[PDB]
Amino acid sequence: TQRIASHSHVKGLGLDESGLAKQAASGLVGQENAREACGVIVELIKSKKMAGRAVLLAGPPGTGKTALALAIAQELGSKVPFCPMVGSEVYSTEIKKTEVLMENFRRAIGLRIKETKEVYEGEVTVIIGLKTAKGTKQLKLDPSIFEDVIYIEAVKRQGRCDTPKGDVHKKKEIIQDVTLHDLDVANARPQKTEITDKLRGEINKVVNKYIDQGIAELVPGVLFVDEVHMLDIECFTYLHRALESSIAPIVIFASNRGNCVIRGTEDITSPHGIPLDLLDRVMIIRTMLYTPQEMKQIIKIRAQTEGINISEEALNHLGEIGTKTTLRYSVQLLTPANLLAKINGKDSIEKEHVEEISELFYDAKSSAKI
Amino acid sequence: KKYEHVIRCRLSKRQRCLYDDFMAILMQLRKVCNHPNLFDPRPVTSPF
Amino acid sequence: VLEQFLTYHGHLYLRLDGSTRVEQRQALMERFNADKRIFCFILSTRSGGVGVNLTGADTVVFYDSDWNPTMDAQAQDRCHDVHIYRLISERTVEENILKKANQKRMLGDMA
Repeated sequence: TQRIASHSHVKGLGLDESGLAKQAASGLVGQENAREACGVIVELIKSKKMAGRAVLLAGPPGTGKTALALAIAQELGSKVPFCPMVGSEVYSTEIKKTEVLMENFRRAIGLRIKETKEVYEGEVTVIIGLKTAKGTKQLKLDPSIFEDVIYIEAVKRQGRCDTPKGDVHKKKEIIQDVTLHDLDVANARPQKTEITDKLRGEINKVVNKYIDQGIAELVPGVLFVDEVHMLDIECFTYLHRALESSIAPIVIFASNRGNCVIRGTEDITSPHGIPLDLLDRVMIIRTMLYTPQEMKQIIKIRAQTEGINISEEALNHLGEIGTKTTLRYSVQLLTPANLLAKINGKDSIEKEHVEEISELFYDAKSSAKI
Repeated sequence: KKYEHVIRCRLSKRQRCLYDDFMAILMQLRKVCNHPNLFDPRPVTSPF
Repeated sequence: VLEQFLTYHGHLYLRLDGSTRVEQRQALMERFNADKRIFCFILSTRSGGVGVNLTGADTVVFYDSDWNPTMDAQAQDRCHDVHIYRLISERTVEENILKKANQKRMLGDMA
């Protein structure tokens, strides 16, 4: 059991079959409007018909939009690809600024490829006779390969020791999932900046030739983009052409601050750090405000999930200290109080334990008052 | 004088996942219950 | 499967199966005297009960259910120090399989 996972209390979205959003379901209790908004988004992803749409998330810091994106990614499973990215990851020194947002739309889209291959399980003898438990067959061998099984696609030695049954020629169906940016890197690097005429022209045509008939299967992905309110205006310029395309998969944006100044012009202000030409092209989703009853409920659910059973007085103290200063402080008061209970020998956590831990550790507003 | 020794063994997690995957030729079901010979527990050597 | 397992321990063994030729079986059976670094000998249920085998073999360990009446009775007749070890799975269906096998062996011995 790997205890490190931060936002953990998620089984899914908790949406019922009748479209109603159940409150006490799947751990994430609350945010009914966000779940009813994402119930259309998950159908848009599952239908695989319309693509190239932007969903912007907004609200106070700490509403659980990362847990909502994780709930969407766990509803989709391992079949639909999910590519997370923040706004600071696109910046580099040797890699240009317009290279990461170009390659995100290629790493998001996946392709299922089923290939039939052969394996020669010959033992010992350029003419190499492959000896099996059925018979010996000679094959014309290339002058390139000089130095048990081999690799016959387009040379593993040994494998046994007596001084490996089976036929000479075999077949097997390998079923894999390859992203388009892996295809681009393999094109660039035989046995980084992608030139446009290959990345858009030839790769799409050969993927159409694979889909062209039966073989592969195209699966779109989900691109999660956080820290959009501090992104450069040139990345916004490339993003305007990225949304104006038919080959782009679904992208979910996340904004944090209320109003900002766009990096690149450094004079004009804008709500949520996004100019009007890009803010017109997104789907605005707004989160709600927390209540102390749901606050105590989600702290109790997180504590019962991780490892800790808490009595009523310490739950009231956690609810009060979350109402006053910080919810994440009430999240972080769980494990040192459990450690203090393990040192003192108590099986549970009383009011005195969380009182002493709140006396030791400080807050953010309390540090601002000092 | 000779005697017999009875030693009982236990199962594992992947085997119980396989037993859950069965009920999810009756002679082929009896071979996997001893050792997983039909299915492949190995991520086998596949040329990419 | 057993040849895929037992060759990664630093030991060398042989084969006694039902697919080799008769002269190959004779050439293998003439080469079991004074073996070097060999402690395990592999037989079978149908091609292993052909006739005269090695007399110095001990520590009989069984692996699977034979699904046939009067199978280990021949092993007890050939062995009679030899300790008998069997693989029994817990909380499975194979307990009733071993009970039915013991009932078939008792009905074969009492016949």
